[PDB]
Amino acid sequence: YDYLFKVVLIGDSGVGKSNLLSRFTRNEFNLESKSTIGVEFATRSIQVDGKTIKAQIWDTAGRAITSAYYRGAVGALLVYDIAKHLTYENVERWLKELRDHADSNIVIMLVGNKSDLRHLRAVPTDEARAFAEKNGLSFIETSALDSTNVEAAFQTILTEIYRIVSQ
Amino acid sequence: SWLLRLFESKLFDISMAISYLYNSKEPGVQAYIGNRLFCFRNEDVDFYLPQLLNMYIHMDEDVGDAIKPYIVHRCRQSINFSLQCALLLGAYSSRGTKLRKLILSRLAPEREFIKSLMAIGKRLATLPTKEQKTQRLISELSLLNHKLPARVWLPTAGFDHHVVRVPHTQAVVLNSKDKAPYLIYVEVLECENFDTTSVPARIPENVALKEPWQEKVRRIREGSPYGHLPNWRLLSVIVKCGDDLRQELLAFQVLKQLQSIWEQERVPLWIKPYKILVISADSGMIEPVVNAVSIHQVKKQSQLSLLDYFLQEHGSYTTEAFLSAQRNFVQSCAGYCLVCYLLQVKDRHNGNILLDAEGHIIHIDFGFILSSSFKLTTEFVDVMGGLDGDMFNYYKMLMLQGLIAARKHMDKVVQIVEIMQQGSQLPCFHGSSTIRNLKERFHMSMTEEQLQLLVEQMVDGSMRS
Ligand SMILES: COc1ccc(-c2c(C)nc3c(NCCNC(C)=O)cc(Cl)nn23)cc1S(=O)(=O)NCCO
Ligand SMILES: Nc1nc2c(ncn2[C@@H]2O[C@H](COP(=O)(O)OP(=O)(O)OP(O)(O)=S)[C@@H](O)[C@H]2O)c(=O)[nH]1
Repeated sequence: YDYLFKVVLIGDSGVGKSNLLSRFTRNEFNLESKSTIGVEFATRSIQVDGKTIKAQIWDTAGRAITSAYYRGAVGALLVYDIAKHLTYENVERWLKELRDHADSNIVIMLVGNKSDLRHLRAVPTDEARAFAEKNGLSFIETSALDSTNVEAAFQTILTEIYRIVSQ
Repeated sequence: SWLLRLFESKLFDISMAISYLYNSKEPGVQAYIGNRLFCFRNEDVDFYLPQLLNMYIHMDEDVGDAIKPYIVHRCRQSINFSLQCALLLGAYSSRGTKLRKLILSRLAPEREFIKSLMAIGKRLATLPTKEQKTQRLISELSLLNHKLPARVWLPTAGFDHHVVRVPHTQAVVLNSKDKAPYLIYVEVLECENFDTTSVPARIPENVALKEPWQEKVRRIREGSPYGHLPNWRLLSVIVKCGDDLRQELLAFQVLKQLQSIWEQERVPLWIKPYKILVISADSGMIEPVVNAVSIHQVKKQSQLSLLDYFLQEHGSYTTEAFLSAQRNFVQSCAGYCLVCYLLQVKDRHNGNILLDAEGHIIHIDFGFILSSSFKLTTEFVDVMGGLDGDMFNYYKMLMLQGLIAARKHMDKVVQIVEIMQQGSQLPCFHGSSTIRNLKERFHMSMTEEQLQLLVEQMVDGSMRS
C-alpha cells in the first residue's frame, strides 16, 4: 500500500453519492435507499503508473454539518443527478462549498450520475462539460445502476492526483 | 439488487410498473420506472393512461415528475394521444392545470369539432319530446358537413382516420330526458398516420330506419359522396353532453381486464366493454355496440317473452341458430353476472341490458357501483331451458370457472380501481372502505367447495327479485 488518498463524495441528497460508493467499492447497487446520516466510509486500492494507492472514500450527506470531513482530502467527487436539474444547479453552490471548507488545491470531478435514465435527462452533457471547462473541474457521466464509467470516475481522479508529483 | 432484479425480469410488465410506481415511496424507483415506460409497447401502457394522469394530478411531485417525460413524449408524437391526455387532465381536477395548458399549446379544429357536438346536444334540452329532439339534431348535423372534411377524428375509433361526412339523416336521439344522449353515424377516411397526412378534398353532396349494422353501412355508403373510396369507413358514437363518464371509463377498464383474465385462463364467459371517451367531468362520447337493442324495447316491439323472441329470431330448440344463441346467452349472463357482482353494479333492468343478433346480452348503465348506493328473472332462466336444464347448470359452472379465474388475477383488477380512487370525488368512492369491500368480494380466503356454495347462494339471490 504505497499511498493513502482521502477522497470525499459530495452532492445534493438523492443524487447517488452513496450508490456510487457501493458500486465502486463493493460492486453493489440498490434501488431502495437509506439517506446517509453524516458520513459513510469505504475503501479500495488501485495501481497508477506502476504504483499502489489505497483510497479512503467518505460518503457525506445533503445533517448539513458534515463539513468537518472535507479537511485534508486530496480529491472530491462532486455529484449531481443528470435527471434532476435542481441537483445540477446547486453544483455552483457545491463548488462554493469546497471553496469555503476545503483545500483550495483539491482535485474535483464533476459527475453526472444516472446516465441510464436516458429518457429523463434534464442536464445536457454539453451544458455540463461547458461549465466543467469554464471552471477547473474534470467531468464524466456515470450510472451506478449499470456501472458505466464508475471505474473510469475513480481512476480518472486517482490518476489526476498522482500527477501531483513534487520535485 | 433484489428489487432491480425483479424490474429487469420478464415478470416486469406495465401493470407491475404502475403498482410500484403507485406504492413505492422511494424516489429513485419512481424515477427508474418513469424511464422504463418508454420501453413498453404504446398499446400496453395506453390502457393505464387514466391512472398515470390521475396520479400525476393527485400524488407527490416526485411521482408526477417521473411520469411527465413519457407523457410529453407520447403527446409529441400523437395529437390523438395529446387530446386524450388533455381531456383526462381536465376531467379529473375539480398541478393538473399546468400540464393541460401546455399540451393544448394546433388542436383547435378538433376542439371546435368536439365543442360543437357538445353544443348541439345542449340545445336539444328545450325540446321536450324524443322525436322533436331528433329533428333538430338531423338539421343541425347537416350544418356540420360544412367544413365538410377537417383536421378532426374520433378518438374512440380503433384507428387513425379523418372525419369527412356526417350522414345526418341517420342520426337519432335515444331518450326524452332533459339532457338526452344521442347517437350518430360518422364517415371517415382511414389513415396510416393522422399526424402526417393532408386533409382530404370535399366531395359535393346532393332515409333512416331500423336495420342491422351491415345494412346501414350499405345504405349510408351508397348515398355518400365519398362512399366509392376504398379508404372509406363508417364510425359511430353516442354523445353525452351532460353525463359523467369517469365511472363509465373505470368500469370499462375493469371490464376490459376481466375480459383478458378470462381469455388468459380458459373460461368461456362473454362480455363486451364499450369504449369510453372522457371530454369533461360533465361530458363524453361512447362507441356503441352495433346490432343490439334494449330488452325492454325488444319486449315492446316484439310483444314477446324473451325466450319466445329467441325462438322467433333464431329458430326452434332443434335449430343451430338457437342453441348457438342460447350458449351465447348463457355465457354473456355468467360474465355479466360476475361483473355485476364484483363491481356491485346496481340499477339493473331491461332498459340497461342489450341483446345482440347472436344472442349475447350486454349491460350498459354503470352508475350505482361499488360503494355507491344483477337479477336472474325466470324470463331469463327460461331462455336457458329452465332450472333443471343442463344449459342452466353450465351457467353455474361458468360463473364458478370465471370466479376462480378472477381470483388468480385479482390484483390487476383491484389495481385499476384502487389507483382511481385517488383524491376522487366520484360517488362510488364515497365509503371509507370502498376498495377494502371490493377485495373481500373476491373471497381470496375461500376453498372451492366454499365457492361452489357461494355461487349457488349468488344465483339464489338473483331469483328472489
Ligand atoms: C348509460 O350509458 C350507455 C351505455 C351504452 C350505450 C350503448 C352501446 C355501447 N351501444 C348502444 C346501442 N346500440 C346502437 C347500435 N346501432 C345499430 C343497432 O345499428 C343503443 C343504445 Cl340506446 N345504447 N348503446 C348507451 C348508453 S346511454 O348513455 O345512451 N344511455 C342509454 C339509455 O337508454
Ligand atoms: N436510474 C438510476 N437510479 C439511481 C442511480 N443512483 C442512485 N439511484 C438512486 O438514488 C437513490 C438514492 O441514492 P443514494 O446514492 O443512496 O443517496 P445519495 O445520492 O448518496 O444522497 P443521500 O440521500 O445518501 S444524502 C436510489 O433509489 C438509488 O436507486 C443511477 O445511477 N441510475
